[PDB]
Amino acid sequence: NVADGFAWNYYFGYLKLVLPRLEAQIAKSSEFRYKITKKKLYILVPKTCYVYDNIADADPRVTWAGDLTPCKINRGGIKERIYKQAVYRVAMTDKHEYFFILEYASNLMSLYDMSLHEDAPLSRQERDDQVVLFIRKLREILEGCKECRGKCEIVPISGDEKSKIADVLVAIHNA
Amino acid sequence: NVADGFAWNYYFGYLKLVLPRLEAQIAKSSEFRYKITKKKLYILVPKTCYVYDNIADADPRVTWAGDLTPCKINRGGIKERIYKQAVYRVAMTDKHEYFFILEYASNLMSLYDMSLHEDAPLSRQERDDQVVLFIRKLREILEGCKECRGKCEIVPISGDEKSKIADVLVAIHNA
Ligand SMILES: Nc1nc2c(ncn2[C@@H]2O[C@@H]3COP(=O)(O)O[C@H]4[C@@H](O)[C@H](n5cnc6c(N)ncnc65)O[C@@H]4COP(=O)(O)O[C@H]3[C@H]2O)c(=O)[nH]1
Repeated sequence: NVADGFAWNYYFGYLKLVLPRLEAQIAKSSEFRYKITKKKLYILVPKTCYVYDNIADADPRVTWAGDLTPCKINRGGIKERIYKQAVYRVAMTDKHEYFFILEYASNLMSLYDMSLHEDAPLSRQERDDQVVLFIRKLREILEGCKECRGKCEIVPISGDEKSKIADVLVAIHNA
Repeated sequence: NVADGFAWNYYFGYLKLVLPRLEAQIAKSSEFRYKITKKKLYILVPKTCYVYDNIADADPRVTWAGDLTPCKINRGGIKERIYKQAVYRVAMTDKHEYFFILEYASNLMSLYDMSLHEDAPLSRQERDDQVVLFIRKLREILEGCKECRGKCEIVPISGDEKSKIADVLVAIHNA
C-alpha cells in the first residue's frame, strides 16, 4: 500500500531525526522550556486528508504561539537543512491555557494532491483508505522504536472533529 | 508500487513549492545571483539508493559552495517552514568553473533505510526496482508540469558512476 511508504518516510525522514532531540530543543527554548509540560510532539492526522496550513483555520481555539529552536542537519547534500516544529496555544475555557508542540503529518498533503491530479492516480475513496493504513503503520513503527516511543502522539481527526481539535488535545493531555 | 508515492510526494511536497520560486531565490542570493547561469535544480538519484550527505564524498570535483536564499512557506501548521537548496562548485580539468543547484532526492534515504530495517517491508532487490520506477514516474510527472518542466533535471547515478557526477552535470549544462 502507498500508505506504507508515507508512514516509513515520515518516520525515517522526520520523526527519527527530531524526536530523539526533542527535549534538548525544548530546553533551548527560552520562551517555551517551562510552558510545555509533557515533552511530546502531537501529530494531527486528518481522516479526510484535509491539512490546514494554519491550524487555527480548523479550530480557532488552537493558535500558533512560536517556534522551537530548529534542528540543523546535513542531509541529502543540503548543509544544515532546517527542521522546525511549531508550538500552539490552546485555550478552551478562560481558566487554563496549554502549549503543545503540534503539527500535521504534512506528507499527507501529497496524497490529497494525488487524488486531484488530472491523471487520477488515487480516488478519493482510496485516499481515505490509505490514511487509515498510514495511521496504523506509523503507530506500529513508533511502538517498536526505542528512541521515539513515548515522545509523540498520533492524533487522528475526523471530518466532524475539525472544530474539536482543542478538545481532543486537552483530553489527551489530561489522560 | 511504493515508488509512485515517493515520486508524487517529492513533486507535490517539494518541487512544486520550490521550482516556481527558484528564479527569485537565485536572484536574491548575494553570492550566486550571477554564478548560476541556467536557473534550474539538478536532482541526483542514486540507483543504489545510497545518498551521500556530502556529494564531494562521491566525486571530489563537486564541492559544497553555499546555500541559496531559503524559501519560507507556511506548511501543515508550521509557520515559515524553511526550504533550502544547496549550491555546488564543480571544477574540471580545463580549469573551467561551474556552480550548480544540486541535491539528492532525499526521501530516497527512507527507501534505503526501509530495505535495511529489522522488519524490512522490501528487499534490497526490490529497492533497486523501486528506484528505477521512481525515476520513470518523476520524469512523467514533471513532463506534464508547465511551471516545473524546464526548471529541473533528474540525474540518475549508478554505483560505478559515483565519480562521474561532475562529468554528467557539465555535459547536461552544455546540452
Ligand atoms: N514539521 C516538519 N516536517 C518535515 C520537515 N522536513 C520533512 N518533514 C516531513 O517528513 C516528510 C519526508 O521528509 P523527507 O525529507 O524524507 O523528503 C522530503 C524531501 O525529499 C523534500 N523536501 C521537503 N523539504 C525539503 C527541504 N527543506 N530540503 C530538501 N528537500 C526537501 O520533499 C520531500 C517530502 O516533503 P514533505 O513535506 O512532503 O514530507 C516530509 C515532512 O512531512 C521539517 O522541517 N518540519
